Amino acid sequence: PTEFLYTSKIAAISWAATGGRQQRVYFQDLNGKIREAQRGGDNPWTGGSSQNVIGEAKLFSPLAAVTWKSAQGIQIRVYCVNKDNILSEFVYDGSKWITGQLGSVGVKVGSNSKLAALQWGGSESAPPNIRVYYQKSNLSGSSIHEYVWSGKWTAGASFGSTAPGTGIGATAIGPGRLRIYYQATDNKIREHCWDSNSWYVGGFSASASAGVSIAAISWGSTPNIRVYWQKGREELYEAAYGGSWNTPGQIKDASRPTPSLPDTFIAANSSGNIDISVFFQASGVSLQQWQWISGKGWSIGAVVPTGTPAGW
Amino acid sequence: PTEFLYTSKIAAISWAATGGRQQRVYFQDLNGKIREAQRGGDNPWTGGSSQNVIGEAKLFSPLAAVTWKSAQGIQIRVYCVNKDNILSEFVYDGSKWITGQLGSVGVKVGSNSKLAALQWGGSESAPPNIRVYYQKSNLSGSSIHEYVWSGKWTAGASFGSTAPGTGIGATAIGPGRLRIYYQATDNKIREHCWDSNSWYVGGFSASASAGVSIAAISWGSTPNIRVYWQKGREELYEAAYGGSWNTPGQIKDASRPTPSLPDTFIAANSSGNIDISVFFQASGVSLQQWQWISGKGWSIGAVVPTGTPAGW
Ligand SMILES: C[C@@H]1O[C@@H](O)[C@@H](O)[C@H](O)[C@@H]1O
Ligand SMILES: C[C@@H]1O[C@@H](O)[C@@H](O)[C@H](O)[C@@H]1O
Ligand SMILES: C[C@@H]1O[C@@H](O)[C@@H](O)[C@H](O)[C@@H]1O
Ligand SMILES: C[C@@H]1O[C@H](O)[C@@H](O)[C@H](O)[C@@H]1O
Ligand SMILES: C[C@@H]1O[C@H](O)[C@@H](O)[C@H](O)[C@@H]1O
Ligand SMILES: C[C@@H]1O[C@H](O)[C@@H](O)[C@H](O)[C@@H]1O
Ligand SMILES: C[C@@H]1O[C@H](O)[C@@H](O)[C@H](O)[C@@H]1O
Ligand SMILES: C[C@@H]1O[C@H](O)[C@@H](O)[C@H](O)[C@@H]1O
Ligand SMILES: C[C@@H]1O[C@H](O)[C@@H](O)[C@H](O)[C@@H]1O
Ligand SMILES: C[C@@H]1O[C@H](O)[C@@H](O)[C@H](O)[C@@H]1O
Repeated sequence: PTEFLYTSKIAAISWAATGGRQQRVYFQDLNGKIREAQRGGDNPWTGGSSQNVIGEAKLFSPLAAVTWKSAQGIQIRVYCVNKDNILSEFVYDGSKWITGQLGSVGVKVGSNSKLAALQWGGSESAPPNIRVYYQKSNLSGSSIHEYVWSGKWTAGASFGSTAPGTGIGATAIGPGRLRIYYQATDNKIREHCWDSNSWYVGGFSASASAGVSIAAISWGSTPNIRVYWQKGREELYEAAYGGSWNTPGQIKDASRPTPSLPDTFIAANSSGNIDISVFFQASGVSLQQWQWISGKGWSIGAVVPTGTPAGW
Repeated sequence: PTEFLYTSKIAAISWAATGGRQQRVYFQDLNGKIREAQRGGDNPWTGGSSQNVIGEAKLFSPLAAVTWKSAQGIQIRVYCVNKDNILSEFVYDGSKWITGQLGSVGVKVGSNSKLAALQWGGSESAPPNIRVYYQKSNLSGSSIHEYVWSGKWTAGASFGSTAPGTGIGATAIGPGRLRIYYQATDNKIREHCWDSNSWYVGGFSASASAGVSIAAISWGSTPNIRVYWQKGREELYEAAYGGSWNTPGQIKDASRPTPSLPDTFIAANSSGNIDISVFFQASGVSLQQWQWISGKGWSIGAVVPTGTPAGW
C-alpha cells in the first residue's frame, strides 16, 4: 500500500532544462495534504512523501497547476478547494511554498467541481496571465466559470452546459489563444475557444463514456493540441490536432489492459518537441504514467512514489 | 466520497436480540482509526462516523472480530495489527471500549498477513474460548499460526502452506470444534479441522481466483457451514455444507455485476436461524453488504454509512 488517496485528483507540470526535462506532479495523501513528486530528465522520480507537502485542501479536492519562469525563478501555482468549498491557491514563488491571494476572494465552487488552469506570457520580463476554470453547481447543465489573473483576480467568463461535475482540460495554444475541453450533457467532449475578443464553440467533439477525466496540452507554432480522456478501468483516449483533428485513438499496453482503477482521474504535462506524460491512478494504490518518447511511442513509465505507510 | 479507507479490511459480528438481530461492522478510516457501524433488525445502519472510533491500527491493518454475551453485557473483541506489526486487540467490555491484553504479548505478524478469529463457550455463566489466526511471513508456502485465550494468552498451533498473504476464515462449528479456511499455493481454498485432539486436513477444497478474500460462518446442530470468497471486481462465491459440501456458486445481482472494487476485502456474520451478511467495498467508497433473507434469497442490502468528509 501507499499514502496516495484513492480517487485523488492529479495535476502536473513540465518544463525543459539543460540537464533533462523537469516534471512536478501534485496529488493528495490520506491526510488531505497536497504532495509534490519531482523528476529531472530520465532520473528516478523523487518526492511524493510526507516530507513533500506543499499545501492542504478538502479531501478529494480537485487540483490544477501552472508554471512559468520569472525574474525570481520557477513560479508554480496549484489550485484546489478548501473545506468551505472556496477556490484556493498555493504558490511556489521561486524559493518557497506559501498560500496565494486567490483564497481571499472567496470564490465558491460546487462541491463536485473539477478544476483546470492555464497560463501564458509570464517570463523574466513579462507578467503572467492565468485563467482558472471551475463550476459553481454540481447539477447537469451547469456552466463553466473562469477566474482571471492580470495583476489581480477578477471574474472572467461563463460558458457551456456540462455533464454534472465534468472533467475540464485547459490549454493556451498561443498567446491569449485558449482552448477548453469538457464533457457536455450528451457525454460528448466539446471545445470552447477564445482567439481574440469572444468565446465560441470549437469544431472538436468526441463521444466518450459518462464521467471521464479530461486533460489537454499544446505546443509549438502549428499549433499541436492533444486532448486526453479516461474513465477509470477503461483505456485512455487521445485526440490530436496538428491542423485537423484525427479520429481519437486508445493509448494502451496489450500486456497491461485497463490499468487505471475505477472512478479515478488523470493529468497531463508536456515539454520540448515533444515529451508527454499522462498520469493515472492504478492498483497499489500507485501513481503511474503513460509517457510519449519522441521516436518510440507510448509506454507505461516509471512509477511515481507516493509514500509508504508505517508497518509496510 | 466517504471516509472509508480504500482496501481497508472489514470484520463483522451478529447476535440475536429482542427487537431483532444486532450487527456490528468494523472498518478503517482515512486516518487509520477503526470505526464501528451498527444495525438493529432491518432499521437503517447507524454509526460509521468519526464519533464511532473504537481503536486504531496501522493503515491497511487486517481485522477480525468476535462477540459473546456475558453477565456484564455484550463482549466484543476486535483484532488488528499496530504500526510495528504486533497483533493487537480492542475490547468492548459490556459498557466501553478499551485496549485489550493481547498487544502486550508482542506477537509479530507478517506485514501482509490477514487475520481471522473465532470464539466459543462464552456466556453469562461461562468464559470465552478465543482463537486468533495469523501469519508470520508474507511468502508463499507460509503456515497459519494460532493464538489462544483460555484465561490467558498462549501460543497455539501452526499449520498449512498458503498462498502469500492468504485470506483466512475461521468458525467454531461446535464446542471446541474448529474449521479454518484459507487459500493454498495452488489457489484452491482448503480447510483445516480440529475436532478433539489434533489438527487435520479437511475434505473441502475449491478452485478460486488468485488472492481472494475469505470468510466463514456456521450455525446449528447439523452443523451448517458457509465459506465465502471474493476477488475484488469479481463476484462473491459461497460453498455450503449441511452434512456434505455442495458445488460452490456465485452470489450476484445481474443488474449490478461485480460491485466490489479491485483488491478489496470481505467479511461475514451470522446469527439466528438463519441471518447472514457478507460485507464488501464498492465505489463510493462505500461499505455494502449481501444479505440472506429467508424466503427471498440474496440481495444487496442497505448501505452502511462510513462518514462524509468536510466540504461534501
Ligand atoms: C500571479 C499571482 O502571484 C501572486 O501574487 C499570487 O498571490 C496571485 O494569486 C497570483 O498567482
Ligand atoms: C485550433 C483550432 O481552432 C479552431 O479552428 C477550432 O474549431 C479547432 O477545433 C481548433 O481548436
Ligand atoms: C464438518 C466436516 O468435518 C470434516 O468431515 C471435514 O472433512 C469436512 O469438510 C467438514 O468440515
Ligand atoms: C520548482 C521547485 O523545484 C524544487 O526542486 C522543489 O523542491 C520545489 O517544490 C519546486 O517544485
Ligand atoms: C483571454 C481572455 O481574457 C479576458 O480577460 C477574459 O475576460 C476572457 O474570458 C478570456 O480569458
Ligand atoms: C506526440 C504524438 O503525436 C502523434 O501524432 C500522436 O499519434 C501520438 O499519440 C502522440 O500524441
Ligand atoms: C455492543 C455495543 O453496542 C452499543 O450500542 C455500541 O455503541 C457499542 O460500540 C457496542 O457495539
Ligand atoms: C477474554 C479477554 O478479555 C479481556 O478483556 C482482554 O484484555 C483479553 O485480551 C481477552 O480478550
Ligand atoms: C481447540 C484447540 O484448543 C487447543 O488449546 C489448541 O492447542 C488447538 O490448537 C485448538 O485451538
Ligand atoms: C443460508 C442459505 O442456505 C442455502 O442453502 C444456500 O443456497 C444459500 O446461498 C444460503 O447460504
